[PDB]
Amino acid sequence: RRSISFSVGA
Amino acid sequence: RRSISFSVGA
Amino acid sequence: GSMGSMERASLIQKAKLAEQAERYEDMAAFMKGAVEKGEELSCEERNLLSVAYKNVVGGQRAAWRVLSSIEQKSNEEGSEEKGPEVREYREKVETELQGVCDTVLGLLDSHLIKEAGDAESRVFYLKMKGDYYRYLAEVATGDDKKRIIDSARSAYQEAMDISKKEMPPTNPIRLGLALNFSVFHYEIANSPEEAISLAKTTFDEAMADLHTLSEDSYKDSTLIMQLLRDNLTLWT
Amino acid sequence: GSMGSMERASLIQKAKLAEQAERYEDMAAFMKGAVEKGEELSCEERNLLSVAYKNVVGGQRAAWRVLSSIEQKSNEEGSEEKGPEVREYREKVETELQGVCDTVLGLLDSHLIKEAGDAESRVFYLKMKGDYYRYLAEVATGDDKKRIIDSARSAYQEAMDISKKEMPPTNPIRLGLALNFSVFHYEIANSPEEAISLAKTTFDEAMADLHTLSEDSYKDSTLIMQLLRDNLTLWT
Ligand SMILES: [Ca+2]
Ligand SMILES: [Ca+2]
Ligand SMILES: [Ca+2]
Ligand SMILES: [Ca+2]
Ligand SMILES: [Cl-]
Ligand SMILES: [Cl-]
Ligand SMILES: [Mg+2]
Ligand SMILES: [Mg+2]
Ligand SMILES: [Mg+2]
Ligand SMILES: [Mg+2]
Ligand SMILES: [Mg+2]
Ligand SMILES: [Mg+2]
Repeated sequence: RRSISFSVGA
Repeated sequence: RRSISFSVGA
Repeated sequence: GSMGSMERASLIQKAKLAEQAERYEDMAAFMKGAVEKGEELSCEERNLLSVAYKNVVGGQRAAWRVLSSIEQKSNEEGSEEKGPEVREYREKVETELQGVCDTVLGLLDSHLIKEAGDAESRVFYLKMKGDYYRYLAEVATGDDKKRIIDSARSAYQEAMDISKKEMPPTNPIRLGLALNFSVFHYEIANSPEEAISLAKTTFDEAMADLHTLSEDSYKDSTLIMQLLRDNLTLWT
Repeated sequence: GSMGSMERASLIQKAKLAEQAERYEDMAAFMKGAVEKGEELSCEERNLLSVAYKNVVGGQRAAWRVLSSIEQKSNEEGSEEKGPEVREYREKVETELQGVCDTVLGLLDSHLIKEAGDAESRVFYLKMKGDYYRYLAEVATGDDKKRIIDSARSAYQEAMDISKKEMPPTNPIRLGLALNFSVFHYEIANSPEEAISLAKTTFDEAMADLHTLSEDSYKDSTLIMQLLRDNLTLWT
């Protein structure tokens, strides 16, 4: 599975 | 709820 | 047009790739290009055309409904007595939706329907004509609305007449046509009793013909029958 | 450009409508128009810009990965020794993706970063610069690849240095930056140990500062901390 990134909100 | 329509496949 | 330099077979291949990639605007553009080669479409190719444009117009319809809802509240007794922006953006989305419908209807008229002689192809295209006039009717006001509704009705009716003469009651295209014409009656034509009657007759006539079918055909037909039942449950 | 005749406030309003309608390409176009008015963006407006382009580029990345996978199989030992179509369509999607990234990077360079003096705005924009160079790096070959990677690294590093000086360890922008820089290390820079180290230090330093926070701030910070933990679980 690819890694999880984040911007602003889910 | 709106009515369900159909084309080709789900 | 833009796809004029690409081989027909390549357009079809790329439409299938676009479907896999969930690139439905690309898919529709490839399929429009394929239609514009001038040759008839196979069963598989008709299905690709329908899937592409169903997904494009589906996103536009969903957006339009969101924006229309917001617009109705903003012109309720005492809501955001605000500016023109909601209406303007709803109108933008509406015009784009109408343009997609007009594109599909134009492909049907130039020249898919006129060259379609087998019942499967002709019913498929006439159903599609009814569907895209129905989508136009969902957003219509002004002087031609009644006329848009009658265009949808007329296309569905010609499809129905052919399907009843030429197809068994379990044929998936016949079933999907009847389903969508029943939705037209309920949601567009203010004819819920006609909708209910058509759904029930369609369901019952299909049930009586299931015994003739293979396991795979049975699965296909019963899936659409369940949609008829789902509407009947909503409507009754 | 195209949005030059629309009021700034109207562009912002329509961006919010587009978000509600899940019209992310429209949303991005409205927000580009707002940036091009030349004024700085508020916190809320920066968030709208990011949401719009994250969704646009996200669809393109997902499509690219599907098509790249199909392309790898077709050039495996003995698969579809077929035609140029898969490569051509992957290349089409790739070029569109690169164009979106270049657009975002262009907005950052003209002139969002240079006018951003507060830590919240400057870190936000530098993080975004790192992110969009990272998306370029995901698809890069050819002579400038190393250079794309170093551009991402440099932007993230400047953001990190500011965030550590100027923000508490629970600040959501600081946390999201550290999360994304750790993804860069793991997925782009072939540095899994650095990724793991950064995620763990970030998590632990945030945990030690939670006691300072309100209930709402606590919720915001812990949500992002859980993403760090989710990656650590995948990576270890
Ligand atoms: Ca014919
Ligand atoms: Ca027959
Ligand atoms: Ca400033
Ligand atoms: Ca500070
Ligand atoms: Cl507009
Ligand atoms: Cl292509
Ligand atoms: Mg064309
Ligand atoms: Mg040819
Ligand atoms: Mg209108
Ligand atoms: Mg512009
Ligand atoms: Mg002004
Ligand atoms: Mg390329």
